[PDB]
Parts: sequence; C-alpha cells; structure tokens
Amino acid sequence: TRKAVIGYYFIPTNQINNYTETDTSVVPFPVSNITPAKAKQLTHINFSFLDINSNLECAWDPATNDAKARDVVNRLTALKAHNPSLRIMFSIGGWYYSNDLGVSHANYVNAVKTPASRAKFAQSCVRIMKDYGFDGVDIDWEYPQAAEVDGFIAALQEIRTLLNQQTITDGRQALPYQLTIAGAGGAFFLSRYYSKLAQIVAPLDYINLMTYDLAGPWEKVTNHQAALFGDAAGPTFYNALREANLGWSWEELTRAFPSPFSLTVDAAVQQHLMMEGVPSAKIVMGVPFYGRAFKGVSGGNGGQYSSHSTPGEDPYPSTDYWLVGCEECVRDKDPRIASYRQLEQMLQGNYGYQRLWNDKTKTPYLYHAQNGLFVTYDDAESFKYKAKYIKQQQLGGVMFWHLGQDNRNGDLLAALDRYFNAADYDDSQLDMGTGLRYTGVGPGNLPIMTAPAYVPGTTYAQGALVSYQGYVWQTKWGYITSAPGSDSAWLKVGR
Amino acid sequence: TRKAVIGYYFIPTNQINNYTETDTSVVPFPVSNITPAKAKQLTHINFSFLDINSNLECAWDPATNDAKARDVVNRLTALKAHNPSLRIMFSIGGWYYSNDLGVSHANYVNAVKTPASRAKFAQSCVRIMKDYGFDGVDIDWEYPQAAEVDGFIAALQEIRTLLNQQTITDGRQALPYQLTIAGAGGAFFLSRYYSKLAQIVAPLDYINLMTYDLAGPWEKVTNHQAALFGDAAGPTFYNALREANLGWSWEELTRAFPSPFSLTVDAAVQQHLMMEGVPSAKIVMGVPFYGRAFKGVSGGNGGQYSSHSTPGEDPYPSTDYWLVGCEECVRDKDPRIASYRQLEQMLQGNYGYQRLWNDKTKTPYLYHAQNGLFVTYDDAESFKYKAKYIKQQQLGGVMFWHLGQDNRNGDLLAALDRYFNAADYDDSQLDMGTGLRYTGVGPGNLPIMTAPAYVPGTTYAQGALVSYQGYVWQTKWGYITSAPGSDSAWLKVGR
Ligand SMILES: Cc1cccn2c(=O)c3cc(C(=O)NCc4cccnc4)c(N)nc3nc12
Ligand SMILES: Cc1cccn2c(=O)c3cc(C(=O)NCc4cccnc4)c(N)nc3nc12
Ligand SMILES: Cc1cccn2c(=O)c3cc(C(=O)NCc4cccnc4)c(N)nc3nc12
Repeated sequence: TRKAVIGYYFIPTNQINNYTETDTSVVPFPVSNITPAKAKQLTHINFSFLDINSNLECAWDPATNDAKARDVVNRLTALKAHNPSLRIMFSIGGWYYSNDLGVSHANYVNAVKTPASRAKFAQSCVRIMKDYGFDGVDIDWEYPQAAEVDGFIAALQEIRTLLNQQTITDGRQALPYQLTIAGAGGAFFLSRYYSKLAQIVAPLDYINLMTYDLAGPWEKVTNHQAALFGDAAGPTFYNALREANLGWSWEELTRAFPSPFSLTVDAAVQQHLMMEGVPSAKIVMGVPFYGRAFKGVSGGNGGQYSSHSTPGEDPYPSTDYWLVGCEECVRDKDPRIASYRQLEQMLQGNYGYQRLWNDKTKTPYLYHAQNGLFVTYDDAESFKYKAKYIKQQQLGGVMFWHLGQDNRNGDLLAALDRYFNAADYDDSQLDMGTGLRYTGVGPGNLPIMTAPAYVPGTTYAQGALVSYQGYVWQTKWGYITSAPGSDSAWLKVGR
Repeated sequence: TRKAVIGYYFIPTNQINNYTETDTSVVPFPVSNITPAKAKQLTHINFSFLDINSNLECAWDPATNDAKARDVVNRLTALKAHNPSLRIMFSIGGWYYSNDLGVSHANYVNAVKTPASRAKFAQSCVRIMKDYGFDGVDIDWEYPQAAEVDGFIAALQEIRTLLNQQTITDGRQALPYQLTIAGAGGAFFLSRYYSKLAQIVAPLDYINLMTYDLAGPWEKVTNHQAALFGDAAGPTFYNALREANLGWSWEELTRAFPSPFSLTVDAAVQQHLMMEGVPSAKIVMGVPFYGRAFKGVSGGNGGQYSSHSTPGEDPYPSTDYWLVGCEECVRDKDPRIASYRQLEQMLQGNYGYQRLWNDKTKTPYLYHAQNGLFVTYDDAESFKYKAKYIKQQQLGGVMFWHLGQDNRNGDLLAALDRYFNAADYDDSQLDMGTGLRYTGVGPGNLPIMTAPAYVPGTTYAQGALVSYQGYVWQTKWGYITSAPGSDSAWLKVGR
C-alpha cells in the first residue's frame, strides 16, 4: 500500500482575510503554488489551524472572514481533481492555541471532560468537516496531560464513531473520512500520555510524530533538530519515559528507557513501537521543511555541539537580524528559523555558508565559519535515509511542516514521492550508517524465544529461561519456587 | 509502654504424643523449663505449629493426641499465673507446612481464595483459640505470593473482626485477643507482598520480622545471619524490592531500593518503615537463639565472607557431623544449626573455637582455625545494639526463635528483658558503630522540607522545588507547565 505523504498547509487568519494569489507580500504561499504534479505527490493536506472555542466546539478563529475561508478551502479541495487519493484534512489546535499556556488550552481540557461535552465537541468536528468540504479531522493538542488523556481517548473514539457514520451516510467507502493526531516526537512531552498510546492510537488512521524541533536555541548546546540516528559526540538527554505512569518494574523500565539517550527520530519511533497495540502502519514520521539557526558558535566541529548565544525568547527579543542572506527572516522578524526554500537560496547565493553532512545523524547542516553560525535542517539527501527507514520499519508514511517552506519547484515533496514510488529510484544499497540506534525493549517488541515449559514445583536458579502462558520468562535471582507472572522474581523477556 | 517480647515455643507432634517433663531425650525442652521468672520476662509465647487442613480450616496435625495436646497447652497457659500480661498465642504455618513446596501449601492458597473460604477459615481460627485456651492467633504463611495477597489480607481482616467481637463477648478488654503474623526479614521473599504492607499490617497488633536466616549454607559465601548493620567487606545482594508491584517511577524505585545492598536487620526494618501507613510500633524485630555453622572456610578474616563446602539442602544429606563439640547436632543429625545453649557449651568446652566480634554488624561469630569452621549467631552482646535499635526506632519489641534454644539460665531472654526494663541498665552511650545503614528513601520516610508554594501558570526550570498538597516536589527536567501530582516531571522529595 501507498505510503502516506502528509503536508501541512498553514495560513494565518490575516492571510485568509486578505487572500490573494498574486501578491507574495500578502500571501507568501497561495494554494495556486500547489500544482497538479504536487497534488499527485501528496496523499493528505493538513489545512491549519482551526481551534476549540469557549463553547467547547470546533471553530475557526472568530476573526475569520467565513467567505474568504471557504474560498481558500475550495481551492484546496479542487486539487482532488488531480489525485483521487488526495484528502484535505483540517487541523484543530497547534502549539499557540493548545499548549498549556496557550490562548485556548482550557477549551481543549474542558471539551473532553464529559460524555455530553465529548459528544458536543465531536459532533462539531464532523459538522465543520462537512460544511467546508474537508475529508477528515486532525487534532494537534500539544499535549493532553495524564489526567486528561482518558477524556481525550473517549473524544477520539466519539469522533471515530461519527466519522464512520458519515462515511456510510455519504457513501464514501472508497475514500472514507479519516482521523489523525499530531503526536509528540520527543520523550519529554510524549511522557504525558505514553502509557495510553494503544488506546490513543486505536481510533486513528495515523499518529503523525512531530519528529523535529529536537534541538533549538532553548538548549545550551547546538544540535540536529531531526537526527535519524544518534551521534555519540552529540549531547544526550534525560529519558523522561522512565517516569511515565506505566506501572512497570525497575528492570522493565531500565531496559525500555536507557538514560541519558540520544533524542532522535529513530528514538521516538521505536518508543512508540515498544508499546503493545501500536501498529507500525499507523506511525507517520514527521520531517521539517525548515531549519533552525544558532549564533555565537565555535568552529572545530562545524558548529555542531557547541555553546551559542542565540536568544530563546518568543517573540525574538531584539532586531539583530544576523542570519546573513535570510531575507525571509526579516519579513517574519526572526533569524532563528528559515524555510528550506530560503536556506537553498543562501547556499547558492555566495554568503559564506558551507553545507556539511553528519553521517551518523544522516542530516545536513550549515556552518558559517566567518560569522560563527550553525543551521540544522533537512533536505532531499536526509530524506533518502528517512524514507528507507519508513520502508524498513513499515511505518505509515511521512508528514511535514509545512508546504509553504519547500522551494518553488517543490523539490522536497517530489523527493519524498520519488523515494516511495518512483521506478527510477533504487535505495537497496543505501547504507544506513552506524549512528546510535534506540535499543529499548518493551512489551510491543519482545522477540520470539524458545524455552522449556514451566514445571510447577521446580526450583529454578538465577537466569533460568522458562516458557509459560505465552511468554518466555527469566529469573532475576535464585531459588525460585513461584510461577512466572505471579511474582517479582520473573522477567518477561520473550514471546 | 512495654516492649513486646515474643518467644516461640516449638514442640513437634511426636514430642506432644509422648509428652513428659522427666526425660530430655524424649522432650528436650518441656514447659517446666519456663520458670516463673522467665514467664515474667515474656509478653507472648507463640505456641507452634498448627496448620490448615485440606478442609481449609485451622487444625492440629492429624497425628496429634488431642488429650496430650490439651495438657501441653494448659501447662503454658498456667504460666499466666505468674504474669497477667502474658499471652499464649498459637502459630498457624511455619516453613515446613506453608512454604511453596511444603506439604500443606495449597490449603493456605485455597483458604483465603473466596469470601466463604475466608469466613470459614477465620471462624476455625477463633474456635481453635477458644477451645484450647489460646490468647491470640499468629499466622506464619511463608509466604503468600502477589496474586494471593488480597485474599490473605481479607482473611486477616476477617480474623480481626471475629477476635475483636470475641474480646467483648469474653470480657477481655484488659487483655484483648491479638492477631500477628511472621513476616519476611529479607527483601527477596518480602517482595512478594511488600506493596501491600499497609493493608497487611492494619489488622495486626504486630508483624514479627524474621530478621534472621539472612545467611546460610545455601549461599556461596559465609556471612552473618542477623547483622544489625552492613559491613562493606561483606557480600551484597540484589534488592528485590525494586521489582515489587509498587507502580512507582524509576527515580522513586531507585532512591528507595539501592542495589546491590547489605542484607541486614536494619535494612528490613527501614524497608518496612519506607512504606506509608506502616507504624513503627507494630514492627517487631526477630532475633535468633541459634547459630548457623559452615565448614570448609578459609582464614584471613575469622571465617567471614569465605567460600565453604557446607551442603545446603534439607534434610542434611549426610551422616558426617563435623561441628565439633556439638552434641545436639548429633542428636538432631545436622551440624549446620546449634542452639545458643549448645554453642555456649562449645565455647566453655575447649574445642578450638575462638569467639570473635564484628563491630560493624554488631554480632559475634565463632572461628575454628584447625577445622575451618564458621558459626554466625547472636548473644547478649549483639542484643544490646539491637535492643537499643528497637528503642531508637520506636519499634514494638522483639521476637525470637526459639525458647528451647536459650541456655538453661535463660540468659538470652533475661538480657532482652534487662535492656528494655531494668531501671539500672543504661545504654545511652552504647556506640552503635559505623556499619552501613540502609539509605533508601520512600513515601513513608520522606524528609521534612520547605519550599515556596506551587503557583499555577508558572513555568519551572529543572531542579526547582515547590510545596503542594503537603509535599515538596522537584522537577526532573526543564520547562514544566504542569502541577505536581499531575505530571511525570515532578518528583516527590519531601515533607
Ligand atoms: C516554548 C516551547 C516549549 C516547549 C515546546 N514548544 C513547542 O513544542 C513549540 C512548537 C511550535 C510549533 O508551532 N511546531 C510546529 C507544529 C506543526 C504542526 C502541528 N503543531 C505544531 C511552536 N511555534 N512553539 C513551540 N514552543 C515550545
Ligand atoms: C532452603 C532455604 C533457602 C533460603 C531460605 N531458607 C529459609 O529462610 C528457611 C527457614 C526455615 C525455618 O524454619 N525458620 C524458622 C521459623 C521461625 C519462625 C517462624 N517460622 C519459621 C527453614 N526450616 N528452612 C529454610 N530454608 C531456606
Ligand atoms: C519544540 C520547541 C519549539 C519552539 C520553541 N521551543 C522552546 O522555546 C523550548 C524551550 C525549552 C526550555 O527549556 N526553555 C527555557 C528553560 C530552560 C531550562 C528550564 N526551564 C526553562 C524547552 N525545554 N523546549 C522547547 N521547545 C521548543
């Protein structure tokens, strides 16, 4: 089956209200930039962002011109003429609306509280989807806390129920309405809901892992924001998952969550595969179409893993626009993020940037030796490794933020489509390198193992292996007379 | 209030059936050896052992002569003439009956399994108590496994209900009927039920910790069977409590259960006090009135921490009686166990034994240089440090196995009674030494702390400390926007 290619289309309310396809100073990325060829290379477009209002219903920004919004959506749905598989999802949430201190966070928490709130919220999602012509619902709550997770589960299940209903009602079995979420791509936020991944993912068609922003100016050491594999020379991080409410023993937590660890794309994926009931076909790897830039960096390792002087405040404090060649930074008033489109133009614009390659992380980076700058980003080369990863691990596909940040020819999107689908591409010899893999073992990736059946009344020594009720168990100490499962003395090590 | 002093009177069935007080070759320790003085030094005698029959009721061994049994028990209860505080408990279980592999083990499993089985078993206990004139019920199931624990507790609760009713029905307000159990004194067995210690001890007057047999010939290195504190030079053990069914986080398991650790009496006591709802005044420290002997030991440290050639299976599987001077070893066909009485005569008898002292563990040991022998045991000296520990830790008192192993003068009993109740004994400057204490910190022994109150809406840095809902909390990583108790980021550290 065809791998998912899920690209966000983000447009702020002011750009909707003043939508034009002929003035890049008003709308930098009009829907017209999404050509038929590009429409054939996507499977989903995540239109974004809608919100949840104080009435606890799915809603557009109250400032939205409803006619201008419908017109933007129509331009997106017209693209389905070029691709019968294409879906225009819409996204509820995002960081600004839905983080703990965001403007609407309480409406997310309160919408999922009761069966009545959940039914009201869920019905509003389907009503919105139908009123505007969307093909599915994407929820980007960043992120439900432990006590909110069950309500969030039930809210998803309720949307699932109404979406399947609407599919039968509209006779859409050939392209059924879908439900997805944006999931945390790093252990710290993932720890909030990790223990309930199985029930979170069960009503989803996909969970799109936000496997980017794994580095940034808020950390004191420069790093790759989306390393596939780990680099022993790079910084390592506390494995927050070892503190999630899993109820596991010490040996179980220790062998699932080595700490410190390399905060990589592969870590986030394996961490999802470690839980029982999380199918790899539903995991979608996120990739960034932008880079993050640091100032004040020391040479030696090309700016990698170096101290830096980049502010972490939002918004950017000063007017020091120090990313040389980033005209787009001036428009947006921030030198710390630059679209791939813009970084490509910096590389070919003779500005003093050197493109380097880390063969552990399998990602590019820019070092500005004169100005002491470092940029972590992704490109068509790094997408080669991530695509082969997606194929090797049988993931559902790829997600990226966002369409507007690709270059004018859509090379990043075309690359992703190519690596999955082109007869003229062959990655069978692509060498995935020797970067650090995430080797945690959990209930969802226990190996098949073979051991004598458990004999009741036997006294087992330490390390003995025994087969019992569908698992292979190992003793942690000696003189074991208890049965496996029933006792602190046995470790489940295989199936 | 008086510390408990709980002595086991153990008499096998055949000594009952042939009971006499005029032939130490039939009955080595008849009840007449408990003089009025020694009765005054006891607060409880645990008559042992009764069982649970296949009808899932408390019962004597079927082979018991019931007339002879009533006479032995009447002799023990007559002792109450000399001590109105004295209680003749009876004990259900013991290792032989109730261990995983013991002859009656399934009866213990089945007795507690259902409401009707527990009601029937609890009634049988109170009927046995009243019919024979006992003052309370002590249950030595060694040991219930995790899945069995809730049923065990309900049964203990059910016994508590009947016993409290029976107290009122019998006018025994001044000496209420009591309920105790013998609990594990070592982490391995303790890990079976550790997580439910609170509800296990709640219906009990006392939990009698079997803080002995912590060394023995089943272990590859000779060691002290009842070290008060640890010796860095001694062996260390896997801390099985970190695998108990606690549901705590990795950090919580780690700071509570250092591993490996020194298997000591202090470890067991602190391990009980680490759990919430386990009051120190219900914790009783077991001590041994016998010693454990090893052969094939090497010099260099008086036989301590040496490899050895002692068989570990039971029964002793040879007729080689190598504990020289040990008369009763021959009588009992086992050179691996000697009563304190026998050990003292060996020390008096010129047999080549040197009495040595470990000032870290605060326990004596014998070294036999000629024959390569090592004996771990306890005496009136080690009992000073332990009695002072009992007072300083505000424990309930002391328990011991068993009365028939004291010397004919009752020196061990008298020593215990002296250290608790003699007006002219002063241990205020008894040096408790620099042996290793158990450092684990858990929910029932958190340090009192202060910290600024948690303020919702605040974003906390890593390592920040706040007070909230009665506790002081620390963030384990940075950018924390959630409240303590609602997030994996907050670690309970205090108050
Ligand atoms: C201050 C801060 C602290 C911790 C995490 N933070 C974020 O994780 C974050 C994320 C975004 C963001 O927009 N990521 C792109 C995206 C794509 C699709 C769906 N949802 C989000 C943002 N602007 N600020 C963010 N600040 C923070
Ligand atoms: C083979 C073995 C391995 C590990 C520990 N082992 C014991 O810890 C133990 C303990 C006893 C025992 O009887 N202790 C006396 C007692 C006092 C009060 C209440 N209940 C029992 C026994 N006979 N064999 C025992 N074998 C073992
Ligand atoms: C994913 C992401 C996207 C955009 C901005 N982002 C942040 O601005 C950020 C900031 C922090 C952070 O730690 N900021 C200050 C601080 C340091 C130490 C203790 N307390 C607060 C963090 N951990 N993740 C962060 N992720 C993001």
